[PDB]
Amino acid sequence: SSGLVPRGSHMKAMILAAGKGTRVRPITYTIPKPMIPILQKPVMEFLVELLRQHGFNQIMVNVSHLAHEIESYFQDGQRFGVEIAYSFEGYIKDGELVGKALGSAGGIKRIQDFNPFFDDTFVVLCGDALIDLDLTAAVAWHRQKGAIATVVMKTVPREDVSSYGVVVTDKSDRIVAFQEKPSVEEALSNHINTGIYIFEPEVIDYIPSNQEYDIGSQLFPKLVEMGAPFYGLAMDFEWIDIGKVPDYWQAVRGVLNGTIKNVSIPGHEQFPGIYTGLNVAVNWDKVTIQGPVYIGGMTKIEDGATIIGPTMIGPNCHICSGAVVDNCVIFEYSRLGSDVRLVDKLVFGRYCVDKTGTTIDLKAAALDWLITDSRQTDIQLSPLELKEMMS
Amino acid sequence: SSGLVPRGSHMKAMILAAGKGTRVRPITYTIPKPMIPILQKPVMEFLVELLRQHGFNQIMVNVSHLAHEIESYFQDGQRFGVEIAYSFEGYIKDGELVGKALGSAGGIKRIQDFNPFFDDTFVVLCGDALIDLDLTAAVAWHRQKGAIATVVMKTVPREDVSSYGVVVTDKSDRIVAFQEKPSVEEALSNHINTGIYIFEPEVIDYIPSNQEYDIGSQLFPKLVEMGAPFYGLAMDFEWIDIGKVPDYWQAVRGVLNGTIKNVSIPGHEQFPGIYTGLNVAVNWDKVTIQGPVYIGGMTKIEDGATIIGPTMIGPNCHICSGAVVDNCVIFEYSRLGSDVRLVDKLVFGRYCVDKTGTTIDLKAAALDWLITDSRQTDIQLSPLELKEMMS
Amino acid sequence: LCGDALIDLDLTAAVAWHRQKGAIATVVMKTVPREDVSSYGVVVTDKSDRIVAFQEKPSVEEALSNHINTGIYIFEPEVIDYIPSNQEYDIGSQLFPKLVEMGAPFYGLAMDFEWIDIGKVPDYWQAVRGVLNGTIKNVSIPGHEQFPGIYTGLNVAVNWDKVTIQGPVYIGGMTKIEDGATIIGPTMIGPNCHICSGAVVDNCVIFEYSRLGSDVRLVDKLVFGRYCVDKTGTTIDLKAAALDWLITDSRQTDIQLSPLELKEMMS
Repeated sequence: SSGLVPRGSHMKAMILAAGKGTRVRPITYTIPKPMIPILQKPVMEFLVELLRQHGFNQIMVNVSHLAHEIESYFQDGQRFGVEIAYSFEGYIKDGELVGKALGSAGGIKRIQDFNPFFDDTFVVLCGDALIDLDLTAAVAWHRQKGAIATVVMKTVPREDVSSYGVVVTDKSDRIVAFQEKPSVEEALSNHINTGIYIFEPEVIDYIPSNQEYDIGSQLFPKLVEMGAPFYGLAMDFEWIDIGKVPDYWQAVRGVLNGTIKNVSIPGHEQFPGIYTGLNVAVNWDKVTIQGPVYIGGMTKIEDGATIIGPTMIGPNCHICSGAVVDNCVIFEYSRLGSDVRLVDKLVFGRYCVDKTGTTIDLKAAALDWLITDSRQTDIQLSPLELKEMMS
Repeated sequence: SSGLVPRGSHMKAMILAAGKGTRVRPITYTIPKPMIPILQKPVMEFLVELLRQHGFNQIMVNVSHLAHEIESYFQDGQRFGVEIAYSFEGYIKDGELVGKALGSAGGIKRIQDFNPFFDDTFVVLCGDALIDLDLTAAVAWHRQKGAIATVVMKTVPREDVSSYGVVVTDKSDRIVAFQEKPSVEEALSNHINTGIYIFEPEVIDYIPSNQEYDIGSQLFPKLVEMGAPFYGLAMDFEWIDIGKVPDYWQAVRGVLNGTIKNVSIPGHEQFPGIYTGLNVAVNWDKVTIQGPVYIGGMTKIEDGATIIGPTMIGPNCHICSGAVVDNCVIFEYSRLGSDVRLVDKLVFGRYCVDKTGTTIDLKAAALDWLITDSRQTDIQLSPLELKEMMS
Repeated sequence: LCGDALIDLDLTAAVAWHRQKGAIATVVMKTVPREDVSSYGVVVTDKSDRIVAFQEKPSVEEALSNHINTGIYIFEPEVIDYIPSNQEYDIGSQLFPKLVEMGAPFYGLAMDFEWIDIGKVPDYWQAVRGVLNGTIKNVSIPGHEQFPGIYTGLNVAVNWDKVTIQGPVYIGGMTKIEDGATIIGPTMIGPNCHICSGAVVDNCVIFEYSRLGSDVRLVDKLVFGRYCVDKTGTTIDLKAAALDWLITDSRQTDIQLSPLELKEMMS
């Protein structure tokens, strides 16, 4: 036979996918911050398919919170045309698996300290925000300047500078100062850290071993003081940062409207703007469905229902008669009983979140006579009828 | 816009993937009988990619045991170029999700009774055995005879007729009698039911509603008595039936040998017959690795180890010094301590199964000083040293 | 001041020192040897005693001075403005860099004082022994001193003739030390313990409700309920190791037998 190159493509990369996702709770209780499905494709799949588009087919992934959800879906990565390995950040005690995140920078140090893996310029990018940057251009941009670290920057409005870490660059495009969540007047620029860095293997020396260590709050201050070739790139690119739960509610609708352009819509278009799954049990005559609406497969929409888009209704749902769905996001296995009117809501299993962040526990409020898991054979009846059953 | 055909391809199919998998325990405790990875690709992916090869892109899947493992990996099926919907077989009580399988035939009845979905010839096939049949040929075979149901048959040795249901056909290739697990002398033929049926929508009438109902023990006896066009096809095709746990141990090795031909091997070939994952921490000089061997990524093989193929070592493993792996299958996150010799064994998390079916609970035997989960930071020491720590 | 390290600094002195200096923030610093700069954050001050540079856990070559942040700060209510609301924010890694860059009256003081930083479990094992020895001076030892260096709790069932106790040792109340035991100080044995006959405790820290069976020799160990930690950080899970025939909770009425007797009961 032959012992060929292990070089493969030699363009390596790493997605950061170990975060708890506390800002997206209650969704991050059972699904990590990646793997959160935009309609059906997970957020991380967009990033992997983007790194493949740009030759970054040797992918490292660090995981901690809900690791099994990430490693089960991607695995080694044959089906995505890439190679994926996993660095688990934690340790076991009493048979149970405890998550112990090492930080954005510390997780990279564990990988190199385990075995020297990053040997040429590598892209690192948070796996909780889908992007469409032209990588083979930004990576080629810090090559002529010889940067040891490069932050790609998006321009946010003058008011939203208090949500991200601010990046200040001079006329050499060299980073000189940082600003974590400063006010509108306090901020010095309107260029934000998008969590999309391009590092040269040598930067991993400045990160200490056996320590939790963050990129923007520890490593990047470390790099500004020592005067390293720390540079910043910008310009327009699609950036969907799911910060809190309402931001995910906005993103799904945006794909249904078309204000998010590059994202595909599943199913086939049964009617203009109305995408159905497979075997949708619906009687189109006796229902009022107003696009754009996606209805997952094996979903039953009883006669006399009202669904007004942009609305996603996950697979295996049941929309009872006389229900009104107005501009909502419904996840899989949901049962909307008769005489319910959901407007600007996101239903996730047993949780009901509105557009402001308020989270309702449908089970702990006996409201599952109104919104329950569709898999119950007990047709759950209302306190009105609980009265008339005995009283 | 336009209201085009929902016909898409109109060749529909269904994988049966609701079984508990009791014959594959302890593997089926956390992974269903599908989704069981042959190296890295799951068994069900082979079937889906085969139905796509033959135009069956509208796929229905019934699930019950460990449903979330199936529906998380495939979802609607965009990435596999098909459409997939799920029929859940169970019902909830006390907030917990209970699996209530409806049978091989009963699960089909639930789908049609929910909403009429099967409208033209449909292929049904158990999702616990990878196959490579030329579908567009077998489906075209019962078309000229007008069969309402057709069983595809594999020829097993004269001795193994006691493991499957036997199919007896006359000279019209018409099925006349069945035989569930008969002895070598008792069996009338050596043609077995492979769980690969091709049915015409009309057969679903003979299945009763709101009833658990099996295909081979109830529906097929029903079809022989009433004298329906019940026919049988045969001829050579690759059929890997994972019956019990040792059969899965044999299959992984067979792919490593080459006695299973059509299955690919992950990683790239670092050395002839030695496939490594991504970032394998190994010192090839001071180890004795004998192909064929697959080593998942982020696996550490300490100096002085011995791995003799055909052996799979899952990702994120740790082979301590002085360990000897001889013809074994190792799953992800396993730690083989020093002075361990595994020969003809399958290690699955905390379980150690040999080639005969014996299952050892490594945790409940204090043997995790020898084989433990690789994620423990406590280097677990032996009863010899537990003595010398106090005594 | 961080509540994970006992101190004896005279506050009315350091607080009065930056009061006369007009500091908006003041770090109290201990002077460690030239080698220990890699364990704690180093503080660099000018001649005004103003902090000018920081160094988080640097080696001897990186470190410029030998003054470390001991986690004993004295703040003016104006420094709380520099901390953002509804945000996680650290003092030494974020607020103090914030103070050096913005050029605030940020000062650093250095005073001699006992500083016991309980970092990891071995540091607590070392600290308890140090209090028993006297290398930690300001801390008293409880109970009353029965013999020089031998402090007993209340109603300690021990027969002093038939035991080998070498001070300094503290024995919590309601602890029974059977005849023929060996306790070698500095050793703490918490209340309600049971030292079976023929046991040997050598320079260990024992917590409450502990039963040290016969034929045990603990040297440089810390026993806390069901965990056995040595002076290096190694932790043994006594429950998951069937070792409760040797070290168990003293409240067990079932006298736990050894693999020797478990054999000879059946086999």
